[PDB]
Amino acid sequence: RSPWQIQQAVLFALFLRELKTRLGGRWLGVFWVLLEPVAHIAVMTTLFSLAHRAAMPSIEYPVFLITGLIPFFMFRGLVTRLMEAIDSNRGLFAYRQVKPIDTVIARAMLEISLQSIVYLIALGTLGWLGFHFLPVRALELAGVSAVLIMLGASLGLFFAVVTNEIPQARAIVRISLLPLYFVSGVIFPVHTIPPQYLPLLQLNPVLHLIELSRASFFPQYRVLQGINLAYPAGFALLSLFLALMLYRLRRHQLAS
Amino acid sequence: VSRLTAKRLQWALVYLPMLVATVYFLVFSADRYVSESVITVRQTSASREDTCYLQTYIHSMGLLQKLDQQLKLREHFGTPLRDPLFRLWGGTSQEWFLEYYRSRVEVLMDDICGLLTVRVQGFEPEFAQALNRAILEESERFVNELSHRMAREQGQFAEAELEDAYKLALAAVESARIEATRKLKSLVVVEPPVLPEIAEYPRRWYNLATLLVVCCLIYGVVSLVVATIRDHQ
Amino acid sequence: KLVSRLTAKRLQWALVYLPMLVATVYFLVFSADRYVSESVITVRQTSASREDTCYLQTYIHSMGLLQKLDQQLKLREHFGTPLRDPLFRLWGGTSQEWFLEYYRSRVEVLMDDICGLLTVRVQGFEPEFAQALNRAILEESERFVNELSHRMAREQGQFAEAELERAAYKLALAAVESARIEATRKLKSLVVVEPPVLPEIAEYPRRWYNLATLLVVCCLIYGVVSLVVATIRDHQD
Amino acid sequence: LKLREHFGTPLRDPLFRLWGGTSQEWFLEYYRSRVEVLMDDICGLLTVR
Ligand SMILES: CCCCCCCCCCCC(=O)O[C@@H](COC(=O)CCCCCCCCCC)COP(=O)(O)OC[C@H](O)CO[C@@]1(C(=O)O)C[C@H](O)[C@@H](O)[C@H]([C@@H](O)CO)O1
Repeated sequence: RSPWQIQQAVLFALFLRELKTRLGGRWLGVFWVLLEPVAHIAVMTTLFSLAHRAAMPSIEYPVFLITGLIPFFMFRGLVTRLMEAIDSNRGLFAYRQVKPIDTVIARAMLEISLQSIVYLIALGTLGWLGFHFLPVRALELAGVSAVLIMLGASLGLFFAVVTNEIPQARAIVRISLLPLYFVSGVIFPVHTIPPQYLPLLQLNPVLHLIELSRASFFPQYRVLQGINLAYPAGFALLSLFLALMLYRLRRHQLAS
Repeated sequence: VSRLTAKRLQWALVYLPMLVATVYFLVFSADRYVSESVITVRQTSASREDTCYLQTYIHSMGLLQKLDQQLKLREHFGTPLRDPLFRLWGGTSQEWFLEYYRSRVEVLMDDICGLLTVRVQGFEPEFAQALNRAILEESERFVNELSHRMAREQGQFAEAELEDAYKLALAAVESARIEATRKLKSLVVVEPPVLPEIAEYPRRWYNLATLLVVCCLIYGVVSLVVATIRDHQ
Repeated sequence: KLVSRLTAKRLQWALVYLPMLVATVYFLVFSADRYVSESVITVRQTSASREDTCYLQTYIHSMGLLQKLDQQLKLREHFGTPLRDPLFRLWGGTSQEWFLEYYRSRVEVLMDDICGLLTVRVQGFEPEFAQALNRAILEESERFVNELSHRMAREQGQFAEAELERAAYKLALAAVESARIEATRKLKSLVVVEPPVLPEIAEYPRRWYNLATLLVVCCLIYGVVSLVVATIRDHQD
Repeated sequence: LKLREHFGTPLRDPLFRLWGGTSQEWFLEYYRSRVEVLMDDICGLLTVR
């Protein structure tokens, strides 16, 4: 058989396996996945609705939080789930077809599908409640989201390859992921951030991607000076190149 | 699979796009001189709303109509026939003309002090300097006329109303006409438009090196991906 | 066909040592000293004023000030004096935009908004020239902040003259007198906290610092190319 | 200006035309759809397209 057809076979096999293990069997995890964004909205909107109305009166808070959260949740999942991909499937790593790249690709596909479903559900719910839920510019939003996908998957593969040993180091991944929820422009607009903190704030590619996605979503949204797509695109490209090279070096050392 | 050999991959990923790009950037691209001026609007004896008008009047369509009817920008931007990307093709729509003009004239507002900088591109440095000067002059005239219209509309009521009543009527008429004739606000020129020597656009070697790095990275990524795919046997 | 050549020693000598020896022999011998003169000023209205200081911060790096300075002091001839340090000299016949970039890199302006001050640091190959350049910058800055309001005063005086031409009479005469007073008065004065000083030892060629950054950048380059070479070698199995 | 008379002219388009004899509320919604008013926060300029 060709490598391509056996590739579809093995990726379909690990995709259904990963759906089985993540969904709990009885399809109970969908409630958790659906409930985290709405719980985040319910916590988030009860203290800063008035502050946001003072800041940006033309933009509704819930749609702003949908566009700020769901891409960030998708990126966080793409990092976390793919980082710990090798250890979960360790017991079945000797079938001559179950190389780790297939496992990380299957996890990435599963997470992309799940979060895209959640995105569609959230947009439909927002439209059902009388909010604004059609992006004025669609395919630029799709391109920014694709850049986010490439960056997140690349970072996840890089961390999975680098930290095959010393799993304690995985901690300083997820513990470091929690500040990224606050520093990036997810829950509150970065318009209110004082400019003297602005330069270091520009070092976050996720902030650039979130701001560009929001700009492509809403009509007449202003971008800050220094926000661009070139920096996060180059970050994603370099990280993907580094991750692929590092996996190619240590390809044979991820079997036991 | 077996069709995507290494030689074909590098010929189609790093060689051919770079060859096309360097041909375009060295034999076809046209220089674009840039002239920069720095202004602010002051009230002669708060002001953020006054300078916020200029940020959208410069890109407004009426100013574009005035500029073209003055300096004939439509046939100037169509002069360089070698470059097919940064030239303005003849017979294009008015909206495309407005978009092209908005691309050429770039306005930055720095809000920590309300300083507005205008950078104007052109194909001749003298033309860019003249265009910047015309933009500044028309902006000053417009920000004058904005208050002039309100003052003269006040004066029309005063002349329509027209011996204590006569005295107050003539006093109001005098106040209205001194309002409609005065120089209400002036545009302070922190940095007058300059005449550039060389063209800073396009900085060819920067994009050549950056795009060479980009194709090198992309070809490496594709080669590693197809190697990992072909690993399965 | 190539990986049998670039071993560890060859790559180390190619990217970690030879550029580093070149950098050291350039910095310790070929580089030219640059003396720094520093002054500290602010603008207060006679009889906040942050906007005046920001106008000044823009005007220091402006093209017109550079034209006035070079004409007055012949900056181009001075900055082309040392032939020993080209990587920091102003080559003759360069464009006006590169001249602006060189002048902008040679003069540092620091805002301090907590206390409201402007710091001007000027680098020159001789200390007397640096001090003279700083003094010329200060005097032209004061003249500019004078003329900025002088222009508006004259602009109002033009309408005052128009009003006297129209004509009451004593009110017009008083307005014209006030207009010429405004056009002649020293409205704004630039007060100086630290006048420009005469340096003795050059400061900005901090050679050890650039060598320290060169260490880490050459190490990063060496690591990246070593990883690429290892990838190619693995591909050639 | 007879807006209802004008908006019923294009018979080729079946979704972006105003049909005849529709409800007054639907007419108001269609008019709100056509006229776009955007208010900008920083300066207060109102743009009508
Ligand atoms: C790239 C490095 C950057 C460092 C950032 C540090 C900032 C604080 C981080 C919080 C640190 C933290 O952990 O979160 C706290 C609560 O956070 C907050 O509210 C943050 C409030 C404000 C921050 C956001 C504002 C940002 C403003 C601008 C930046 C409880 O989280 P948690 O319940 O998950 O704690 C679980 C432990 O972390 C477990 O880790 C262990 C351990 O302690 O047992 C496990 C194991 O032993 C080993 O793997 C491991 C160790 O040994 C290996 O070094 O430590």
